[PDB]
Amino acid sequence: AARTSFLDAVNRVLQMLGEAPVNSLQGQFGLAKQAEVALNDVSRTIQTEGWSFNTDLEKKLERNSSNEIELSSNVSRVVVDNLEYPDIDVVQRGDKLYDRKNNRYTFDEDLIVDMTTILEWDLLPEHARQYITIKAGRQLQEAIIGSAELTKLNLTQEVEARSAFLEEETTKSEHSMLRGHLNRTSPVNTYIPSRTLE
Amino acid sequence: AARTSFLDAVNRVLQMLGEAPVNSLQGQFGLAKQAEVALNDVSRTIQTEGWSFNTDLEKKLERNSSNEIELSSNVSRVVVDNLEYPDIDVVQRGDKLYDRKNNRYTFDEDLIVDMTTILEWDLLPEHARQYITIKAGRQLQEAIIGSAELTKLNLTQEVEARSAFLEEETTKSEHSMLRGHLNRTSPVNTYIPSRTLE
Amino acid sequence: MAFAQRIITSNSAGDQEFTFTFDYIKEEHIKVFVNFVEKAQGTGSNEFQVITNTTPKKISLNTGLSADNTRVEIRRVSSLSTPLVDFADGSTLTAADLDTAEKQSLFIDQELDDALKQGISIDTSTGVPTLNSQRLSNVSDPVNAQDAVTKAYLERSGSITSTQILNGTIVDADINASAAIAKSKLAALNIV
Amino acid sequence: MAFAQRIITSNSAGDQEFTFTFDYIKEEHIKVFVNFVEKAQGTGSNEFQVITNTTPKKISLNTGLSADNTRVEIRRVSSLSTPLVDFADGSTLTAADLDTAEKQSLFIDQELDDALKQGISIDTSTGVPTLNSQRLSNVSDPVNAQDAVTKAYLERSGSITSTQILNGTIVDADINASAAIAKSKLAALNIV
Amino acid sequence: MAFAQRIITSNSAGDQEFTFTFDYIKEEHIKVFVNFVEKAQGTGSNEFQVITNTTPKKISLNTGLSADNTRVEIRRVSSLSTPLVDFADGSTLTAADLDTAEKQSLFIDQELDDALKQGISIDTSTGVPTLNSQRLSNVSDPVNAQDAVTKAYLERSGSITSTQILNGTIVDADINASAAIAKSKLAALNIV
Repeated sequence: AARTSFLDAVNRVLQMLGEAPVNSLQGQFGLAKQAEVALNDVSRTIQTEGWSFNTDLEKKLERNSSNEIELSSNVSRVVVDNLEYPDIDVVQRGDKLYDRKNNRYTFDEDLIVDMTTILEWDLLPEHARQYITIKAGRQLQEAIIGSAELTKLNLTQEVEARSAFLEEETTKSEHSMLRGHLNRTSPVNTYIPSRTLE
Repeated sequence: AARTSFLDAVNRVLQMLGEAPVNSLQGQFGLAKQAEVALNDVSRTIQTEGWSFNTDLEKKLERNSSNEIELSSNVSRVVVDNLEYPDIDVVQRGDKLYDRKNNRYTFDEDLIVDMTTILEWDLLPEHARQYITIKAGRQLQEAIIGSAELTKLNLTQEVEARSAFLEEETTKSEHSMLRGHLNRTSPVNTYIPSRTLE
Repeated sequence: MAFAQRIITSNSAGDQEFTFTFDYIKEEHIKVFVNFVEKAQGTGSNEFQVITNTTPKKISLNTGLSADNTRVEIRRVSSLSTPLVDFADGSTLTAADLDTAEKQSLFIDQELDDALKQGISIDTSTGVPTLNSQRLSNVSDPVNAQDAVTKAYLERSGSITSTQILNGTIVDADINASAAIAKSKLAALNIV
Repeated sequence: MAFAQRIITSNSAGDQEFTFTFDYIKEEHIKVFVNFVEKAQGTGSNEFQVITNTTPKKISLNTGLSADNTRVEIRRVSSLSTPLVDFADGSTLTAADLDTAEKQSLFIDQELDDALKQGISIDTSTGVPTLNSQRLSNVSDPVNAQDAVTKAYLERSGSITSTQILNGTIVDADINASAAIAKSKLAALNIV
Repeated sequence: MAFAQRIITSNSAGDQEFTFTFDYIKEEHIKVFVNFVEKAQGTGSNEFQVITNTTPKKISLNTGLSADNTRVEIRRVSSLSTPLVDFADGSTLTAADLDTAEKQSLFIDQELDDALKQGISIDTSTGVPTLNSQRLSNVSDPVNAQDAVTKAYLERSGSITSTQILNGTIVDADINASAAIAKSKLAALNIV
């Protein structure tokens, strides 16, 4: 029983809309285009927020011959630590970083940043796939049909799916408060006041 | 999956309205032009507030021969520092500044102001694009059809989108209360009270 | 002919438009390589775009080549890991799905055959797959007896041994005149 | 045994019959090659026909071979540039079409595997690539000696490097009797 | 990566179980090789069996490894000789048959690609063929002017000829002291 595929997700979205399942995706003669665009848009909307499975740490960026930083096509957000660079303030603009404080598009040295990428469908994990599918189906039905009872049922299912996805994310990636900013290499032992008293 | 483009945003607005998708954007024969107009209007409405990605600090402004300050066609707001300029306070009027204390349109030297610019669709970051898309879709649907339950649903989606956008902005920019007004260079270490106790 | 791959050596720097003739299924199934660099599909900062409103369909780079005679390759690779059709129960079977499955299988077979031909291909008059005027390389220095020789091995220090020399040619044409050649190590001579 | 090919060295000149064992779909898919020369299929001005009346099936030529020990090749090839069966909407499905499509796909895969095997294989005695004792040609000259050394580059006058000759086997076998060896290249023996 | 094969260099004699990750359709499609010997499938007298209960699945040998560092290869091969599903009229078509056919075709294509890549592929660094640090073996003795050279042909007696010698490197260290060289074939040092 392998992981969910794109065709299975499209079939689930159509079924939640209330139509008959479709055979394939290629050269379809049905709603495959609408299902595909809905799934892609919801995937992008979920990914652009930034989670633990699509974020890189302390990645180096290299400038071009004109001292200008150009991002890739699928870079959603770029964060620069303030304390490390007290004289430079950057904000993403289109596909180039912008030196907000000095009002320049040029830099003096390479940077160490942490960026969030948007991933293709094939590379997503299972819980992300589930949440994406359910949210896309709800959005498509709400925009297309607009009935009442179907909207209620989709609302309940979406709430349950969001709860499950958030719980899975947090138990996988073990967020903590003592460690503080994650860019610091872990000095924490998280010793357990619940065990060693005997 | 790249960042949202103009054609994708137009198709999304049309789909939210509930009408068939379009093929391109040039030489079309539908409501795509009205969707474009609504997108531009909502973009202007959102950008005229002043956020992290479209504000330039410490910017220096230059005067013309007749001792006047002229602004570009896409400048939304300017702020001068009261502490830095005690005897002169300015308020924007059209494309020129007015020294409201001295009742003159003429200044004596140059100014160092904070400037907010209205940007084109290309330079906008992802979260701003998403918020703009959803808001424009809701407004256009209300203007065209005029339902109430549809407005309720779009209000729910807009509230969720605004929450996501605000969370993204406050995670990106890293605002603070200790630092005070940001025109002063950061002397704060924000030394962590939590970890370094072992 | 090359079914689904066109390799072109760029004539001049600054050129951006290239053409192709093979059929395809999706605009995302076309890959372009520029001297080992991989270019992502899309529009904008994406460094190449596809154009289909003109026959023959043509691709367009988003930045001209720095120098001329830089190899540019266009190859079509259909899906190999994921099937294009997955039959689900309760649907209305239409001929379009079957035709698409047939087309996908045919295109995969064509691409594999073209890749095999692009590799070393049989020399019909002899039999060993000929390299067809290419420099086979990336073979490590010989390890066993039958292992072939490489440049860094045949020009390596210490490769001189006591077996492979022959007679009948050695003359002054390359012997160093200033070299101090040992008289005893040199040969004999009778001066009558 | 190759699935869909058979190479025959003619026992004697003048023969016109050759047998084959593999199955097929259409007789137009049978190609006959002689001396790396392709012959068309048909009658009269053509060179060969196919006889399927007997078992095993055999192919017959319209003219005997000029000389004995002549290379004759018969290999199957299915339609690569066009699907054999297309599905039309509004009719009754038949199992024959599905069976034909499956047979075509299987035969194409078989033929491709046979081509790869007749090309480059991996010996199951050592695990290294093998050539089954054939001859390699049409190899470009090694600009870097990483490539297998070409014998033209080996035997070309002056192409041999000074390090390619490994001193140690000096005898009188190959020095020409009338060879005017440069006198200032050898010393004298210590004659006592 | 390799799609449907795994090659293991064993690390301890006496081991029995080795893990594998790829997918399969039927258990009888799995093949095991021990030191270049294909291993039969079964139980008891048969030397290995498949355990599909633990994740990741692994194959167990009935007899322990005699000596360590013995190569074991697990590779999947689908039935290349017969289709896995046969269609007969009067049978209600179900998605299982169509999915089985699609999986068979895709797996066959994947295995063919794997074999082609494992063989002599093309090094993408310069677009030239590569052996990937292997040894070419079982090449016939070169004859034509453009073949490759073999160690046997280079080292057989008399392989080097007079034209195969370029002067300048008659090293004195390797010159034989006991060699019998006639004074007629020798040079004449000009002792002033």
